Amino acid sequence: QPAHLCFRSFVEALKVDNDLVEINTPIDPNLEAAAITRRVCETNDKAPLFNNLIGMKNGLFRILGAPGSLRKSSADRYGRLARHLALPPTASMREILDKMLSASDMPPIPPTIVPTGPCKENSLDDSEFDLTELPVPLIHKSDGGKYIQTYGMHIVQSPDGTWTNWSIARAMVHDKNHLTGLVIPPQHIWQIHQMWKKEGRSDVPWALAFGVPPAAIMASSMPIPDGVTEAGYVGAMTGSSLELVKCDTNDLYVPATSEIVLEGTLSISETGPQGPFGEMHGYIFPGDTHLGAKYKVNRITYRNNAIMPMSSCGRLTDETHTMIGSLAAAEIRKLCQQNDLPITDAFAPFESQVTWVALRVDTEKLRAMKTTSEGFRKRVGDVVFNHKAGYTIHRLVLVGDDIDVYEGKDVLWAFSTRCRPGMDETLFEDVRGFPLIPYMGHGNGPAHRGGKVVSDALMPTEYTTGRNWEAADFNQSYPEDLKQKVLDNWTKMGFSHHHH
Amino acid sequence: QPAHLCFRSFVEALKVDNDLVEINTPIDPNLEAAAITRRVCETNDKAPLFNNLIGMKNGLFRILGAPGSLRKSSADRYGRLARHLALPPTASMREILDKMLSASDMPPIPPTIVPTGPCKENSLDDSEFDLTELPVPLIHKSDGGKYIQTYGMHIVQSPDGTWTNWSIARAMVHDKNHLTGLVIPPQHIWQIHQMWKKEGRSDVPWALAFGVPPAAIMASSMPIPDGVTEAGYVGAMTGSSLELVKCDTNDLYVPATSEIVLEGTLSISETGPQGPFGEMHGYIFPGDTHLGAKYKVNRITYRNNAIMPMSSCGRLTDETHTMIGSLAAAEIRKLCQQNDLPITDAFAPFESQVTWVALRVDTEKLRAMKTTSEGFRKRVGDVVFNHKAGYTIHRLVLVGDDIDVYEGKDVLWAFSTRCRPGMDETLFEDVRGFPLIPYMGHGNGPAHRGGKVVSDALMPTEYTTGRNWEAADFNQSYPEDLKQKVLDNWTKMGFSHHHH
Ligand SMILES: Cc1cc2c3c(c1C)C(C)(C)C[C@@H](O)N3c1c(nc(O)[nH]c1=O)N2C[C@H](O)[C@H](O)[C@H](O)COP(=O)(O)O
Ligand SMILES: Cc1cc2c3c(c1C)C(C)(C)C[C@@H](O)N3c1c(nc(O)[nH]c1=O)N2C[C@H](O)[C@H](O)[C@H](O)COP(=O)(O)O
Ligand SMILES: [K+]
Ligand SMILES: [K+]
Ligand SMILES: [K+]
Ligand SMILES: [K+]
Ligand SMILES: [Mn+2]
Ligand SMILES: [Mn+2]
Repeated sequence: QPAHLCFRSFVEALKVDNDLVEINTPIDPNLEAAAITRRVCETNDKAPLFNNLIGMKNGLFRILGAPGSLRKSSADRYGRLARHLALPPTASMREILDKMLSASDMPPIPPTIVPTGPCKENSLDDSEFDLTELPVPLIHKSDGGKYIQTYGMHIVQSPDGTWTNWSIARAMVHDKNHLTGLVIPPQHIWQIHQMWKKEGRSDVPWALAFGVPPAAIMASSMPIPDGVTEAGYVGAMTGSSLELVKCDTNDLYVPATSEIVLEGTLSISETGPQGPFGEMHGYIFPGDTHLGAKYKVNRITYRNNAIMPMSSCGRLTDETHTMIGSLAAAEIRKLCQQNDLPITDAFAPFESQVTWVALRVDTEKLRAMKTTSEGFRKRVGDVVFNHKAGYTIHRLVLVGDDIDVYEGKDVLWAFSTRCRPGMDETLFEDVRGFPLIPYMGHGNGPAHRGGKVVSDALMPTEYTTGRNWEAADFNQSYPEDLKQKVLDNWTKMGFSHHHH
Repeated sequence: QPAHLCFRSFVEALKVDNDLVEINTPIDPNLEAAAITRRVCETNDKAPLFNNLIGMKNGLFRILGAPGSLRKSSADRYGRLARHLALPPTASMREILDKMLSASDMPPIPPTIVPTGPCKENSLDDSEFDLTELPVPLIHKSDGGKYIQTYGMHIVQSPDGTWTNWSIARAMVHDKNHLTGLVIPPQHIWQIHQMWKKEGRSDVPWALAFGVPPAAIMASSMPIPDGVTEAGYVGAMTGSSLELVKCDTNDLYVPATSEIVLEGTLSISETGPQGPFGEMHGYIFPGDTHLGAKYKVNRITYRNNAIMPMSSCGRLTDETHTMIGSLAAAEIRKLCQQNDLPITDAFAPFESQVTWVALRVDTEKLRAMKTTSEGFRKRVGDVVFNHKAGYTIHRLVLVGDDIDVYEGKDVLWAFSTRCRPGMDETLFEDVRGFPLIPYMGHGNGPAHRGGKVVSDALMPTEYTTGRNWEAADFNQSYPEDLKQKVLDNWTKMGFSHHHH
């Protein structure tokens, strides 16, 4: 099966890329596996595959860390991510995000049901597993539980059957047959749960599939629109219908090649302790446990020699930056264009801990609007900060055409030099805030409201007659033929490879 | 003579360091020398010494570019700067700034007058030079003149004789015997000029010395206090009295080993066109000429085989970042401590284009103050933004003890995650602004007022009971003995030098 359609094949691809380290000696899931993965993420090293996990029994489980993290070279920086999508490993971020957006103007390709698959090779009923006896990792020393769920996909369906959502949300082991996790507004798992709670009749049928098709986990991490079934979006993206097998204990469908599947219910009544967890902004608040959603597990099915993917998330750079930030930015780009805003590109700079999105403006179009900074900031912020795609983002930075928003040095330069603090910004206090950011949930103000800003790094003539400066840089301050002369004589004169 | 006391010796030191490239074939001062230097600065390469400058006659002049720019390795990143000060080339930024601050609590060591020096080896009177016939560089393609003065020191004295100031301010050739340049408030060259204009009787006696003692050019770039003679501060810093020779045509004193000296007057009445110039924030606005101060040159004296230092300034990283930003930050650190604020460290992040200063707070001291963010922000901003040392800085970022302010990734992380936009900030509109920043002089508001902010990236418990989080990073999320195990087994398992 192709790498983008089968996780097992994706792991092969990483090896074949010289982007895997297989570790075949015993590794402890209590902190050691996650510490190694954390180091990998902080240094852009090869992904670790832990083939000999202390506590692995009857096939459950090996771990792959850092599945969506960065490579060290500039030339294939995003290669892991490209390998989720059948793109060349040298793909740019623009190309990856365009691929993720491509299905937005296509007919869905609904999934195909097949009678069996590798995820049915082994099973454990409700008398044969205990989630506390599996080698679930402790990912950070202060975590409030062992977070089994950092890179699987939750599957839930609206009561009427018309929408089946796939998404990533964290969850940890509560006891032998339950998890607790985040289920928070405005996320689709929360929106579907609320539909079942209003109906009031039963718990939510649920599945959690680990080691799903890579193209599916990327859509799971993206805020595609309300009511859109991720399976059909992924089908259209990839050009092929995804093969799914029915769960044994409910009527949900899971990818046929899933490594591990949990089947059960998400309660409409019960909660349990959840967190704290070392999180995407780089923090953990030891002891900050709160009540979360509660999941009951009735069945486990799994591939022979099952592999659990794991995100050891925190400070730069891991899946919570490369996928949450970039995929939100992608959706925000499209949302702005559909609202007739002249945005060409969007990216969440890593340097902002993916709390900012930089929006590149087509300033010829802006000039034809005959508008001002106050009016345009307000219009952009109203569109983005009132939408779910803007949930995680607290600062929007508007930049003109000369800025590559995929280069954080250039975004920082523009922000620092073109946006006058206060005057060139509009604060938004009456929008939904992202409580996970420390300055929100652990800060001085309301955890769930406000704290957002549009920072205009467009210069005044970009609204009127056009850019009126040149950069004081090698590229812009010197004629072409001089520049080329310098470059051609560089090593000759005495001064100091693209792939590397 | 030691490198820190004699520019010629400093050039030797750079060679001996393998930090120089001598270029002995002809190089054009029209753009080529500056383009090569710009490339060096953008890549942290070796400093260029142009020994064969097209237009060099009778010893005037060779050029050294990038005298205070960065080296490529992390281990001696600041080595050029260390070589200005007799510090080891591996000195940290903290050590460099401490050296620059050391004289603030010492008695001055006044300069020593000597009868002659190398700067008297050659002379040109007022019938024998023409500034338009010297190989003055055109530094950026759109500059409004040839900027002879990018790394020399202006020398002016108060009418009463009690204060002699040394400072860097840009100047360009106006005609055969005049320069024009910036002389703007609150700079000391401007403050002294205003004293002569109020007296109204003559033009200001003036000298401009190029290739001065390196320790002197660093104090020239630092906002030491009003009324303090830089020569005596440098004397105390270095532990030795600087040797100075009288000018021939006025009673000012110049460093004995200066490479090139201009003697003349700074007018109290006349102006002339000045600028535009590619500047420290990375911009030039083609055609934005304004009236500047006008200098008359009556005499040139110079060393045999004179060398002119040059800053090809603009986008990162050059002298305008390493010296202006860092030395302002140093003075701001001291200013805050003298106002009883619990600041331990300050640095202007390069990523902010040296428009921000991050202030590290001693949070045990802050807790004993029993204060709040609003009150503390206001107090810090009032101290800094009302003082000349804060002139160039538009954003102050307060951070706690866990942040290394000399590491821009950590400042960015703290700012992005700990400061709630709006709520955790105080805007300052009734302070002097720095018009050079594009969003000020070319922006939407008053060029000379406002646009400043204090951003509090202290978390709430840092004011009360103490830090209540741990970072989700390798360092803080894992015990010591696990961390060391990981490191010790790193290359063994399969994963990937300090000097490099
Ligand atoms: C890639 C990725 C995404 C997420 C998460 C993680 C990873 C690796 C964890 C490591 C597990 C950490 C956790 O904070 N986490 C997470 C989460 N969204 C939440 O509601 N809850 C979460 O606990 N998202 C983000 C969501 O996946 C996206 O916001 C997506 O858009 C949701 O799908 P939908 O609601 O739009 O269908
Ligand atoms: C290191 C350095 C410093 C400065 C400059 C440059 C360099 C390389 C130029 C390349 C020439 C560019 C120019 O923008 N420039 C410059 C300038 N200050 C100005 O009033 N005018 C200027 O044109 N400073 C900063 C000042 O040197 C400091 O603010 C210093 O504090 C002043 O001394 P004082 O007034 O405190 O005695
Ligand atoms: K999704
Ligand atoms: K602006
Ligand atoms: K000075
Ligand atoms: K704060
Ligand atoms: Mn969805
Ligand atoms: Mn001074």
